[PDB]
Amino acid sequence: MTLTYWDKEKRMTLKQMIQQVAINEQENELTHYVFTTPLSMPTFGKPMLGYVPLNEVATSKFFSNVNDFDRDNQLAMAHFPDTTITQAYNLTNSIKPGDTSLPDAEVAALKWFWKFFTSINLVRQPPMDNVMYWACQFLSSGTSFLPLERDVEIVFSGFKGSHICMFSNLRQMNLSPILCPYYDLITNFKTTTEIRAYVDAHEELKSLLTYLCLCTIVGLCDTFTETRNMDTGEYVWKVRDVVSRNHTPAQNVEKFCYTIQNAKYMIQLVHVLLFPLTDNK
Amino acid sequence: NIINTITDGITYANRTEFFIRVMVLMMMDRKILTMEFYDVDTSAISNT
Amino acid sequence: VWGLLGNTDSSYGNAIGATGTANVPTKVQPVIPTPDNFITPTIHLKTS
Amino acid sequence: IDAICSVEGILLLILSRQTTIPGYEDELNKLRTGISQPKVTERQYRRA
Amino acid sequence: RAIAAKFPRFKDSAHLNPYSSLNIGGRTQHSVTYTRMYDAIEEMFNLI
Repeated sequence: MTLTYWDKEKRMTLKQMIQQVAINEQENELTHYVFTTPLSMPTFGKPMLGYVPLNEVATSKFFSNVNDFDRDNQLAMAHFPDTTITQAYNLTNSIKPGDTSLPDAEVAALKWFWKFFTSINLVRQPPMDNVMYWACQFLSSGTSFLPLERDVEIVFSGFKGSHICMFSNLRQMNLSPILCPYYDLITNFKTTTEIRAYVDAHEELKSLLTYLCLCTIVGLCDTFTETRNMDTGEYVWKVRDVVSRNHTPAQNVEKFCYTIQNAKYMIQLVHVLLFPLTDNK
Repeated sequence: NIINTITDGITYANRTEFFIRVMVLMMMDRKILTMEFYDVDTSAISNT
Repeated sequence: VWGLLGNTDSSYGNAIGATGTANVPTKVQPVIPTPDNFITPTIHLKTS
Repeated sequence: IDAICSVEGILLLILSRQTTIPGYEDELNKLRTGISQPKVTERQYRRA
Repeated sequence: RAIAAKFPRFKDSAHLNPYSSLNIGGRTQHSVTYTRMYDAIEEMFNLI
């Protein structure tokens, strides 16, 4: 229902989340970092009006490392609180064919989120070691957010190995009418306790953002190796010591040749979607 | 003759250089498709 | 050895077109002699 | 200079078995099954 | 091969074929002598 993770063979994202292993190692990095208000830094006086999509070509254009065509302010129609959204999640300022808009709370949440995503290379985002720390923190300890006290390695086994196709069936995946109620909870001033209860309960978005933080770290790490078990079509690929040996994005053109500004996009992403779990400002 | 080979036949090297040529073609060949259209009826047509 | 390593044209190279001049290859296999042409000299030597 | 660099790259792709691209890695073991490394050397490289 | 042709030589005779082969099952391997000579040259130039 989220998306059938494709490999030439279907999936349900749940097999593909219980498919991996996150196993820890030595050298306790007693280096507990701290979160930060995610620096929305929105501004420009030149928008793109009209029907801007907000679900699928949106997420693909933004996080699939597709063409780096300057990908600019086009989301600037996230200020101006009087815009509207049409159920296909087209953000507009003029609903043409008598088509209907969403209720309010939904609109508030969605605009909040993309507003956070507006203008990157003017955003002053924090260095990446810390965001790797938070990501592994979440996907290791769970929603409790205890510091790591160790270091972690990730390993995948048996895929008809196509981590490029992992990034792809990401490119084909919708998220807005999945994470809407979550940011809705964060809009009307609930609290960490109840939203943790929420994320524990619903568990549809839990698997999703697990996968998402996972993909961003495997796309931005450089201690990565892959292998094919040459008796079957099955790749095992590992990423070792994720948080200690990584300080900048990657360019090894053997794993996922990742550009820059889309990388700062991705770190803004994980920042702004792990934000509401944690403690005060 | 892009890949010398010790044989007089139609060996694999044929397939290989064939790959090379079409690959370097597709490296080039930046084209844009443009075209006009007719306009026909739709009620007097069997297929939908 | 210096002279050899420098100005050698090996019948092997230009066979697969590895050290030919202005063309490559010739695709003809390096010949090693035939059991004829040596029975007679060998027996000639032993009888001597 | 980008043109000469791309030329050198694409040529580097079909030789030098010790390099892949992030993905397929198998149709390469379909393509380069014609070169028969390591019989390839300069004379051949320049022709390519 | 000789000793079965009633040619003359002592018992348990041998030789030192100074080089290896290339065709082991059809693979055309890396011609060990080249690796030998190459590391020789490289070491010697490091020394000079």
